[PDB]
Amino acid sequence: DEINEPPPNICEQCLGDEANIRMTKIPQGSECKICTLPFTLYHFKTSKRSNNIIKTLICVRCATQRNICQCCMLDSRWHIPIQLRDHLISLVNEENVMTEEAKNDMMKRFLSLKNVKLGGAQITSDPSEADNIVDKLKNILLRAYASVDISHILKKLPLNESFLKNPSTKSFFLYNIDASIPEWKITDTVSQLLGIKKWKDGNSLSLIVNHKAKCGGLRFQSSELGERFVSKISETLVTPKGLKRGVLLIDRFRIFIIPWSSGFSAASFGTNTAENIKLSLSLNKLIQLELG
Amino acid sequence: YIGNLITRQFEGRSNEIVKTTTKQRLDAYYDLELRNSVMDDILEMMPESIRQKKARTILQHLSEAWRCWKANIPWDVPGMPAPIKKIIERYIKSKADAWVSAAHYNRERIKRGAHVEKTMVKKNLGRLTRLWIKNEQERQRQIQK
Amino acid sequence: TSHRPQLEARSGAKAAAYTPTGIEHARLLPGHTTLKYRK
Amino acid sequence: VAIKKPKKKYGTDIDYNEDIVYEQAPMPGIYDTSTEDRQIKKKFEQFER
RNA sequence: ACGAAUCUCUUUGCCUUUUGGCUUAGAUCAAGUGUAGUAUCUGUUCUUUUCAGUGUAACAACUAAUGACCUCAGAGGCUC
Ligand SMILES: [Zn+2]
Ligand SMILES: [Zn+2]
Repeated sequence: DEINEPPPNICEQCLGDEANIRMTKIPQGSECKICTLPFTLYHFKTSKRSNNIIKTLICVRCATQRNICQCCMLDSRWHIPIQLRDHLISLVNEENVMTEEAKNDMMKRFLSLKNVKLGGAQITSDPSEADNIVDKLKNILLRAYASVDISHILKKLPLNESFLKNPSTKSFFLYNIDASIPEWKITDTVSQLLGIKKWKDGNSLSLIVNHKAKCGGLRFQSSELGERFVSKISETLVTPKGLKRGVLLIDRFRIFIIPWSSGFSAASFGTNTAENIKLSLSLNKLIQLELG
Repeated sequence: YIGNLITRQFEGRSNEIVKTTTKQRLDAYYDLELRNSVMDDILEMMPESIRQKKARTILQHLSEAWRCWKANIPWDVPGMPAPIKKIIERYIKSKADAWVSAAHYNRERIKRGAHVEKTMVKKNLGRLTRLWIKNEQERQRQIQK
Repeated sequence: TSHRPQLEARSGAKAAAYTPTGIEHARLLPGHTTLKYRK
Repeated sequence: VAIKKPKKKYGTDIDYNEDIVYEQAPMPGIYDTSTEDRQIKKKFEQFER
């Protein structure tokens, strides 16, 4: 029906805070992002003096089948993305719900003209069928390489020196880094410790972490920061031979440090992926030798 | 003229092109309507259990019998059901009237000399010589009887 | 083969779901624009 | 090296392998085909395994 | 001459890979002698190439790159 068409589905947070919004209707505007088929393009601005036009990117049929708005394509209730919506319902019904989309232009147009709901769009747009699953979300919250010749590399890693105040170095050697714990999280924890925040402007610290070798190093400019990095770390572990090592403390993780006393560079950790895995396998013993 | 050209550039040709009947495709379209009408009437006669295979073979007898009428050969199929043979003979005589009256109408055009196609002269030449020998064979049988 | 009869005709169900073009034909121009009503 | 696909001869040409091209779902009936679909998905993943 | 089920077999039924348009059958049904064009092979000609300047003596450059160590935030110095 070209003379009887639904009103558009737009979020409240796309429309924003103001009361009256002048919206422009173009009866066959752009074509839909999803079904590649033309529709009534609505576009508007939040305020009069704004500088960003907010367009409706998809048609109302693709917006109804997913239960999303046309502008930001987030869900109409819960205001979350579709990939996260179908994952949260998957933990409640214990089965995979998923809206699947055709890669084929004759099967993008076919899938839009049917009057079904897709994915979590049966659960959402029914308020009774959505609130009880939020209650079922609440009970979930009540639960709350032996052949490698690695010996050329381990001479350059320190592994035998202590974390004292007295050496004045720029570089350090961070080992026991998990395959999680992203490179930004270690620079933010050090910069929170020194108060040298927005460090990327002045380039106060430079950090290299491999994530295969489970090891890394962080370089400082201006060596007087090195005594600030030593003195602001209180907790240390002493190996039962000696040779105390400081612990950086990312949440639930422990990262050991030794002053390198030279610049490690890239490729100190490894020059091949198969080669770097054995250095993590080399270290895992020394961590167990350091602790136990 | 250009407004159709430019929209064909921007939008492309419509996929719903429906060809009108014309002098060149009249004889083909006359056959499509004729096979459909014979197909419908025979399929009602059939008590049950007739598919796309049995409807495909019966439309042969129609094509064969039209050749036999053009040949003036009498068309008899042994074992042919008499209702269906009654149907097929009817539509041939329907087609025979259009075949004969178009042959008369075009001779009146050619004698006037008013715009007959070069192919249409040869076709009308071939239609008459069927009719003249068919009239000859009728006259031979009336003398014999 | 390649020269066949028809098993079914081209249906108008297929052309109804297409998008139109709006090309302007010569015979669809406005003509006889007033209807005549009987007494 | 992966197998090359046959190229699109026209614009809306269809890769039949990528998707169910005209999926007409079975009409919803009253007999609750829930556990049967699990046994298919287990058997279909077992077959491709 | 009737067994409760398997295999092998005959006959009815079912026909299963079991003739998918039209018109003027859609239209027509091959050289004895005397000379040319195209392709390939064979032969001939032309075109597509550059540097060297013997021997002896003296002087200069080359056989920049690689490996290792150190400083600075890749370069600089040293040795092989
Ligand atoms: Zn759409
Ligand atoms: Zn939105």
